[PDB]
Amino acid sequence: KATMIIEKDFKIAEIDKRIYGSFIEHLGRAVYGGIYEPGHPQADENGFRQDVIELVKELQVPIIRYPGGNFVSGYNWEDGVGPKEQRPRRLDLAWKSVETNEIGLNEFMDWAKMVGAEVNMAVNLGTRGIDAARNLVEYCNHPSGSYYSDLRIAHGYKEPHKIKTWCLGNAMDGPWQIGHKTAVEYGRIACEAAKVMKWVDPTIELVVCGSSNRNMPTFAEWEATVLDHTYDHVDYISLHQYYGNRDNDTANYLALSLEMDDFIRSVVAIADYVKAKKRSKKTIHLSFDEWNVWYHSNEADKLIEPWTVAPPLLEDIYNFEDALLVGCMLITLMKHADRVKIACLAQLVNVIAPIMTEKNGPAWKQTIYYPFMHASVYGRGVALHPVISSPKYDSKDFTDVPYLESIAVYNEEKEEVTIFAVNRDMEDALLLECDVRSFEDYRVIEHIVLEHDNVKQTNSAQSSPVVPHRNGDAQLSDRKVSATLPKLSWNVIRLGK
Amino acid sequence: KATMIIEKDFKIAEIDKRIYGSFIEHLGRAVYGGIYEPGHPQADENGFRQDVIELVKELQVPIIRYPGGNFVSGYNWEDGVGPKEQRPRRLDLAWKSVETNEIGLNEFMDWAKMVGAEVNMAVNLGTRGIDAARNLVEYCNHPSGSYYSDLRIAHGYKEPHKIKTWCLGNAMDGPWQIGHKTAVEYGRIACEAAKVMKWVDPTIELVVCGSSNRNMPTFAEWEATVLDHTYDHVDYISLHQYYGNRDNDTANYLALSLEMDDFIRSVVAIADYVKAKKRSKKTIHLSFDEWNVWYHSNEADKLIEPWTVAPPLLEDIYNFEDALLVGCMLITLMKHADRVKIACLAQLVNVIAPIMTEKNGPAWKQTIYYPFMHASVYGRGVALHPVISSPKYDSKDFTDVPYLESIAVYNEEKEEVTIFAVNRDMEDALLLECDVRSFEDYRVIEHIVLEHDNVKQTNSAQSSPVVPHRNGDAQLSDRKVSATLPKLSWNVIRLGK
Amino acid sequence: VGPKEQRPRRLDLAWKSVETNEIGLNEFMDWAKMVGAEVNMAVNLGTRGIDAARNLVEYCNHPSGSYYSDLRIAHGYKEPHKIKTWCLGNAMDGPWQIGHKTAVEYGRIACEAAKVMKWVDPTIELVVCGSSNRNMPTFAEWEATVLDHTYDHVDYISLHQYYGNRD
Ligand SMILES: *[C@H]1O[C@@H](CO)[C@H](O)[C@H]1O
Ligand SMILES: *[C@H]1O[C@@H](CO)[C@H](O)[C@H]1O
Repeated sequence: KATMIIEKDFKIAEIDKRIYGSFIEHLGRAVYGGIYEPGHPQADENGFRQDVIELVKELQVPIIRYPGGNFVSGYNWEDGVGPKEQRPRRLDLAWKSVETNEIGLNEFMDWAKMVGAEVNMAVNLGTRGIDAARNLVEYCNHPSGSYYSDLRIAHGYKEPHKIKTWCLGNAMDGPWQIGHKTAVEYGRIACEAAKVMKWVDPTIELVVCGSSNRNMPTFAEWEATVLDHTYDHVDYISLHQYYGNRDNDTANYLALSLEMDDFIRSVVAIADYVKAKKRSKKTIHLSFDEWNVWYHSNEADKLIEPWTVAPPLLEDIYNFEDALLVGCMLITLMKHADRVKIACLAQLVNVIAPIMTEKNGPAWKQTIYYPFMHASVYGRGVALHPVISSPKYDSKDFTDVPYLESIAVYNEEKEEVTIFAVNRDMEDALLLECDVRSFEDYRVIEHIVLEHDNVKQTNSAQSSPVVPHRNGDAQLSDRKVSATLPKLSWNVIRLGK
Repeated sequence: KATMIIEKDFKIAEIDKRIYGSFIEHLGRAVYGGIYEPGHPQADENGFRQDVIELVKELQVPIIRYPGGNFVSGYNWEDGVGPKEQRPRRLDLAWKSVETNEIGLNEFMDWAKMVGAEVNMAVNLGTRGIDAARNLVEYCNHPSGSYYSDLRIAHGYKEPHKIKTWCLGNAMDGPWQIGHKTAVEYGRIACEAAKVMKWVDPTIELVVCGSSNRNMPTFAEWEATVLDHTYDHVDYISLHQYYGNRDNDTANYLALSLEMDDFIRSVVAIADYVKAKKRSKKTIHLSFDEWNVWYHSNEADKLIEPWTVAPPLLEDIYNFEDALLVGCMLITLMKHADRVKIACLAQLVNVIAPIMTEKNGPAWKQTIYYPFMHASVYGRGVALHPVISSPKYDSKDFTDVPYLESIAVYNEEKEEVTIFAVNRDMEDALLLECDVRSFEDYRVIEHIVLEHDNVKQTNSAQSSPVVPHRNGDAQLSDRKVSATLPKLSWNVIRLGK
Repeated sequence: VGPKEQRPRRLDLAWKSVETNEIGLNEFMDWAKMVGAEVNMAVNLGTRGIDAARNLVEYCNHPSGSYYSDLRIAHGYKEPHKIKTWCLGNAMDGPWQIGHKTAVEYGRIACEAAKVMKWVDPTIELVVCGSSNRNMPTFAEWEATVLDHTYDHVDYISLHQYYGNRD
């Protein structure tokens, strides 16, 4: 048995819909053969895959980070704009590919508009710096009457793109990054970039790069230093996290969101430390601008030859347990709606992706597609504080892991309450009881469940054995939702009226 | 009108009783004329005033920091032990007084035993260092069989004092401190002291010094550096805060507890930053080991001549508004019961104190005595998460100041719920309604009120216009407590069964 | 040193033992004479420093005519021990050492100790401490910094290694 109190007045915060963002890099088949495939029978007039467009629209992704990622740290934005015959072929040193620049930022904006997403644009602070940062912002955002704004118009884009939210580089804390910088070097260049970008267009927001990963030897130290350098000029700091089940330990794998919860709290604490050191009245929030499962494809990648166009990199095929873990991360992001304002599922298409495509073939939904869709579609509203009493278990790296991972989100305007919940129990159902006196005249609309008996089962172009059903047994009597959560299930219990 | 949900399952944490601690320094008449006055009509056989002893027991202070404070940073502990004839007279540079050392550590422990309080002993890291630190821990804590343990025995204390919780110096971030140290310098010596101390006795816990003040130019930077140097060897970091109403603005003055809230949150975030930076599993908590109102006596102290014995320093005479703020500070401590585990009202007797004495005369209770007693006696148990909805106001330095400052503390063993509440409103009563559905069969026991028309009214040896009364109108009906909180009142609503 | 009655019992924090001090430096030299070995005497730079370092070199090596040399004589050792080779502390790069010091801190105090020691007796030679262990996170960095601080005043740097067959 597990209990929960769903009280309307115990609120975490309004959820920023941008926690349901995603990310496309110039990496592998994410662009070329992903969003864009001129050959394809389902391609539109500009070469965009309509099938992929529809699949992204159904996710309701409000914001997509572009164009990187490790890619941007060696990229010249001018190489992807203007007449295609003048666009150079470049060696992408990030992923050891030849980049044709057949797609550049203006074509990507056109695509984003098709899927109804705004673009979280990144500037190169690896091989480039402040001049290119300001010039890119002018090119994108200044209406007209200057060289770069008039350039965008000459390139066929009369109206400014008016990009709101920019990333100051990609994580350059690692020795594998193009133009790696120590935290003082980065904080200094980010500061000066942030300044000029904001002087070109003061309506923008800036995300400074956190650590590329929580295991980095400079983790936490990085963020503190970077923020100490940038605090007054920026709006968010980012964090990044990928998970994997490399030692076949399902119970331990599903517990990993407890680490994510702590990682978030840590980065929040750094921001609040620096806030206090500067005596600033401004609070800096988090952009969790890379998160996913990523591991399945590590060995296949090692054999890709350098200097191909659009190599099949990072193409993980997700299973059912991966979907439960993604569900637990989504609940974790919602749990921190007060401080996490942007997040990006890395990445959106082909590359560690909820959507996979085949050349001249179908686009299909991975297992992780479902819990992401559910969170994005039914998780707009106010994240409520979970007061859970749940049984617990110990695993290799965690103790007191709840079997129940859960949160409710109340949308006042639709008059709905959705309860997201994962049963981590590998053997037994969990009987959830939720106390909803705070909500008068509500009923159960439906109870959706994603469950499969085999945690390693994948989806594919030809069959999808791992798909939600609507036969969850949740019922509401005398101010209490009772619901059976099957073992290893993701559950979406929706309430209305 | 204000509301409040008193929900038993929404808990902050168990309250550590040491948040009701205090502090006595070799300062002013805190010791000589305070705890200790030979030939006072109420002096016991060791010279300790019995009236003072009863007043402290009534407060139920569990722990008392000693002997400093700024005094410890220039103090040799050996000067206050052994036969009085061999104890030298010293220039105390901290308070420009002659310290005869007629009281030292063994006599203080004798007094501490009388009031039922453990002692939070501080070691000098101003003029002294790691050798003195180990020798004092040995002298106090090691049974026998070494020079310093046998020395204690010989001085007449056969059993070890067995002091649990030590302070690694006093705050030395200030230019006014004896033996001021930079955060690096202090961090390194605190680190090496903590080590040899814990090697003498691994049962101890250590408090590293935070900033002497939130307004210090090195605030926050200090804590992060100090913790970077000491994390693995220490258990708590301290914070210090005093408040004053020098511009006669009551509305702003009562809101100062919102600042203490932010300060606690800041220091917690710094501890959690350094934890993450070190990848430690240990959480560091806070010792709020100086807090109080302090300002009334600033001008009188300027006229005191250097190099007297036991000059009448820091002898603030508190008023009623001062008690309301102290009440707000106490509620703020409870609100942070999850991370603030020790706290020390600075100071206990004569010196910025809830208890005042006169030579050969009476001992009396300042206004601030009452909210502290109420908080200590009735605030044992679990602090519950306040879910309040209060009207609010703006002052000089704060926005959206709740008229209602309140928290409930649940004592499951006594089956009681205590609601502490201040109404900061200077004109209007506040009608509090408390939802108490999760406490079935609970009744109002009593409603204590401390109120006075004149905020500037003080108590004195001769009369106490400012005392609690029990004419509060709190009543249970239909699972809800309704209570009228008068303008500018401290209220304790006690429920049970 | 001196009459056993006035020698105190101490908590040795290194090995968590009570050290009665029934043996100290003059008795050890007595034993060293029996086995025909000279003594490589180490000075405390953990809890102590340059004043103790000079006073111990004087006590051991200066003939007579000063407080510490006459004190040795009075303790019953008329001729100086004439110790040639001293250790400037013990390895303090470790978090487990009493009075751990960073390479800079150790370097600076070793430097000033080496000076006053050699001024008492220029015939001595000094060993500055290297890393307590090859696996220390500050290995090599430590030695370079320590030597940068002490090169001109010292003669040797130490190294320490233990082996085991635990697998
Ligand atoms: C996070 O990992 C890769 C793929 O998502 C990006 O290049 C990066 O910064
Ligand atoms: C805090 O303020 C004074 C008096 O309480 C002490 O000496 C100190 O460290």
